[PDB]
Amino acid sequence: MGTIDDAFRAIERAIQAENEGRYREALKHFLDGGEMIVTAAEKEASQKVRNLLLHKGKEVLEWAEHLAEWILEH
Repeated sequence: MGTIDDAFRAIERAIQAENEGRYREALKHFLDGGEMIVTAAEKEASQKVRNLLLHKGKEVLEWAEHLAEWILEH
């Protein structure tokens, strides 16, 4: 498809894996999307959502890695 939403939908396969492999490098792909939400905030300024786009971006980025690593923690 080619959309940010895909990254969040694919995250399920990362945790569902429950193993140690390419899943580690797969996360890198998600981190790339994080810049998509930032660019929108940077290009802007006088936007109420711009504040949420960044806050939510820096969060989901650290969160996605938390659950993604869970596989190893298992």
